[PDB]
Amino acid sequence: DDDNTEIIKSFKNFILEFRLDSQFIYRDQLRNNILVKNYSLTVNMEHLIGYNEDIYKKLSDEPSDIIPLFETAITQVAKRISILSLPTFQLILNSNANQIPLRDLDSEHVSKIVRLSGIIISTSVLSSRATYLSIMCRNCRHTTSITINNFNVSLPRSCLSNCGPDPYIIIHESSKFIDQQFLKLQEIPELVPVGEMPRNLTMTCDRYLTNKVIPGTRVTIVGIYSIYNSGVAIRTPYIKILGIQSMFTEEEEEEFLQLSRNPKLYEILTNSIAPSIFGNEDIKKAIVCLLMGGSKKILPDGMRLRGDINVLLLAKSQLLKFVEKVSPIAVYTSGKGSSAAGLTASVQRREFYLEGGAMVLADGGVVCIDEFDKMRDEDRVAIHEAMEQQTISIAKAGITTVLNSRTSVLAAANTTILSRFDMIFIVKDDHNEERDISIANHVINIHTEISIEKMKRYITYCRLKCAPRLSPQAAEKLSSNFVTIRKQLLINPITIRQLEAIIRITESLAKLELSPIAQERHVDEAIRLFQAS
Amino acid sequence: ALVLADKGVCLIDEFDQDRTSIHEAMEQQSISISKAGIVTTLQARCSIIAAANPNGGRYNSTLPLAQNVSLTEPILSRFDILCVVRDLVDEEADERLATFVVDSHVRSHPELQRQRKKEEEISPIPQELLMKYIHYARTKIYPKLHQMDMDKVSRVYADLRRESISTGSFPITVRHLESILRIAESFAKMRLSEFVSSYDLDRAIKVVVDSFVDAQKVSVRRQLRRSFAIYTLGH
Amino acid sequence: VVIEAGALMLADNGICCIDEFDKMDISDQVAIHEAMEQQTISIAKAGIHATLNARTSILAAANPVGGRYNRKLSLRGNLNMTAPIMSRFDLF
Amino acid sequence: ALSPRTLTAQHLNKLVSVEGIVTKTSLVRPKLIRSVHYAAKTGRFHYRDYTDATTTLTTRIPTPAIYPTEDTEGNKLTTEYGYSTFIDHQRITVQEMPEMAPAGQLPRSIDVILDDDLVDKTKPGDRVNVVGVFKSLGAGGMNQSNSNTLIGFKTLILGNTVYPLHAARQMLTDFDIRNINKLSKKKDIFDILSQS
Amino acid sequence: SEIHVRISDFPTIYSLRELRESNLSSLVRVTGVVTRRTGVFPQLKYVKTVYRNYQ
Ligand SMILES: [Zn+2]
Repeated sequence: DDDNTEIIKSFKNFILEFRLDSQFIYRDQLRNNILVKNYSLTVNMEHLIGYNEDIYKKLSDEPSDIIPLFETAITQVAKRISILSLPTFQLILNSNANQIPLRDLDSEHVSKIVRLSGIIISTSVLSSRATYLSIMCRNCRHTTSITINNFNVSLPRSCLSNCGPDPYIIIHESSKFIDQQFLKLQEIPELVPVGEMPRNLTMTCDRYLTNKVIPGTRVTIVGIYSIYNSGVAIRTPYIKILGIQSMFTEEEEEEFLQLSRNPKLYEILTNSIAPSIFGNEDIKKAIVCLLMGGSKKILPDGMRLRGDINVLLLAKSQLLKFVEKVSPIAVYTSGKGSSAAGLTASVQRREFYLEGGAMVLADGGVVCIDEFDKMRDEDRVAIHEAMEQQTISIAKAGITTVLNSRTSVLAAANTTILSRFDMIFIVKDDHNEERDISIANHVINIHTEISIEKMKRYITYCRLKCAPRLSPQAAEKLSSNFVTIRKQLLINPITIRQLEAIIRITESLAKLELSPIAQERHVDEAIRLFQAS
Repeated sequence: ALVLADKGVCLIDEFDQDRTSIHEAMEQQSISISKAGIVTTLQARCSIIAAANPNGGRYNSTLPLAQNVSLTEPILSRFDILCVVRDLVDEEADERLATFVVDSHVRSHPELQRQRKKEEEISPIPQELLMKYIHYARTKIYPKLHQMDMDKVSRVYADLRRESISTGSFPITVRHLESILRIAESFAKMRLSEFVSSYDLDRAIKVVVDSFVDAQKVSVRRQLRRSFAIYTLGH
Repeated sequence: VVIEAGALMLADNGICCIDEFDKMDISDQVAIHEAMEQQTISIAKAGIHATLNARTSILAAANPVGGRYNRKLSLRGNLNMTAPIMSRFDLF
Repeated sequence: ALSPRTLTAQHLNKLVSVEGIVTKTSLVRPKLIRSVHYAAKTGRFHYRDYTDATTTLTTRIPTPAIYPTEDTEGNKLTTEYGYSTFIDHQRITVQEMPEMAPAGQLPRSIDVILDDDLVDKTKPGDRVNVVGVFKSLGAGGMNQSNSNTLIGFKTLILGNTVYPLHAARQMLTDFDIRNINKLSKKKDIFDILSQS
Repeated sequence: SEIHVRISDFPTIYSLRELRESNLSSLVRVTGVVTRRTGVFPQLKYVKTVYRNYQ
């Protein structure tokens, strides 16, 4: 009976006295945690060992029994430093003991503190556990209460105030609860023996350790290794977790502004795109315009005006990979697609369902297609709606839904389908032996102007900050050029759907300078670059 | 089944989802999958040897490789060595084959010295020693390139690209160069040599260039072999 | 699965007779082809794996396409049978 | 004011408001709360009441749903349907809107209880805002079970009020009627409306 | 705390055909292919507590 008091006294004196140099680090941490309504304490094992090794020995022998005592000691200290009501505090641990590989845990480790690491592969939803709980006695209508703690309980049968064999029920109207969550840990990929599928474990956490990690992240874990009921005399193992380890600044935008006022920025950005590829100036310019894009607009009568850009390319393999790397968001695919959804979408079967291809998935970003001619039959017709409307709509087999397809498409191949694109060009080649020799020398080196990341961040900044408008002079220029070309064709087609593309190219060109208005300088370069032919 | 092939050899004797799995397998060296919220990864890390029947009953030599297969271009691009084997007509070859076949058939009949004579006539190396040798070489030997002759390799690569473009052939690529260097390392490993040598590069160049030539149409084949004589036969 | 033996298992070290082979579905012709290639049968499903021996010789009957043989054409043209299966009969 | 993702154990027994999409609806069922009986000999009408955990905010001993057949004084009883009282009951499920789902993660949802007037005012696919008391239920495995009590308690929202969300209809005010009638007497209303 | 003796080269062999009721509680030597394998679990050793591995 007295041992429960001495241990609590010992941990209470541990928190109140541990200085390293001049700061009571744990008194300060426990005060600073309460002010932000965080009821927990993060103790370090090495400091506990340094203070008194006997306390660590007791903790190491019987963790399941001794952890609650230290927690209630934390509560007793927490009340003194902040009151002249609080819940029970959560203890959290850090350690540097030798990691056990997940594959080696066995019957020798049951009810021991264990440190391991792996990859999280799944996460459950949150669930409720009880800590303080009230009880009603059915016969006499007497009432009492119980305090649960979550370490390895059932309702009692010692009736009070005969009173009967099993008279107790719960008043949920006057009880307290906490959160709980389940996780799955899979062993590290570079530790598995050859020819075997990786092994995994299941584990639990509660209160502040919940909702701290997501699937696919590599983590390190400290926790008690134990068993639970779910052959003969055989039980399942698991782990109780006690600890886990896993927009612009001003100085950034100053650099981007300095770039914006450079008189030769357009040349600089074109030169920075696929520098190994020789020639093909207008291709690089068109890719800059594709990356930057126009400006979206919405009108009083509800009509909606597109912002995206679309380009086709008729060597060519490299540029799509570069566009994938430089773009803020990017998807890469070949014409047949990743599944039966193809590029756009399809219905599959047993009840029917629907899944989207690599036009729905790239919504909000860029998508590049490696061979546009290998497009499937359904996608040939569906890309019309995917490009013009930026939507995909299906009414089949009782399904009736519409999907968003807001993206800019880059494509390459080697007909009427060319009408959907804003610009079309044909790739050109040159055959200097020095170029091939340089490439070969670089290949042997691995076998034996603006950088990508800076350019990507700059593109993000320009997309976020500016959305320019046409000046009146540009309007007069464009309308005169439009009627001029149509008259020239008449005496010898251009249509409104291409004028509205020239406008988007003009806005994208004005976007680089961060000029709020587009000007005749941009209109001239726009119509100059319009010569797809 | 690629998990079971980890650091081993994968064998395919005949041939959409299977091909899709093989596309991902050749593109990567690791396999990844997700299901009902779960996410996980696996390793393939293996050599793939495959065989196929050329689009029905018989191969057509007048046409390029793509006409004779049910494969996408990246498959042919990413494999190191490609080859076609055909039942050619020759009286002497037929006689040699028939004599060897009946001789082996008699040699296998159910009805120590006999075994030793049989074994030593069968092969020049005892295959137990060869298997141990292969295991030893795979575990111990890790060759490296020598930097002198690589200037010549770059010049040969540029020349091959120029000649390919000149006749209008599909061009040679960095994949072919990488395959040449890797095959040269394999030749060095086969004799337990930690150094690649000029003859290794020559043999690798011959293998890859001949494989590249076999994929082409007949007129392109004739032009290539007439120009490439200083590689396929000479060096 | 029910595992219970099929016809080819009962004909182990025996003669298996197939009548009107040409009416068999391709999806089952391939199964007979796979068994005939190896003289072996494999099962792997529902956590149960098994391998079995099928040293059986096959005797087959078939109809020419259109019901009457065409002397103008090869046997491949007359018969609705895929080439790998046709390659594995000793005698026609 | 919350959403299904963020509803947390701290909020139990509080009055909360949630927003989401209806995904499932149960069939409507009747529920007994009171029964009336006529004693054959004495001519006296008797009655009794019933309770269940979802019927009351406060907690009471559950009732066995048995009809009494015999009086305290031994008289045989008869049940008077039509004088007894039954009420309607329906359960639904509400899920967080897909626009708020993070990182392609699994979405989360809550079950709601409706009764009396609130029944059948929603269908699947409706965007809806629900007001009610957030409460727990059951023994949670502390009544003896094989789980070692790792499983948690069950929880619900008891529907107090339901409002739709517009994501079509409008209701006119008097000024709209005046303007609509006045505009109709222009000479060329058809041209104005068509060109608009 | 405890050591196990492993016996080797037992001089008689059965397949899974020849086993009969007379073999019960006798030592046997058997060969075959492993078709299926469970995961490893702990098992209570004595019926203070001790465990052992099981499969
Ligand atoms: Zn009592």
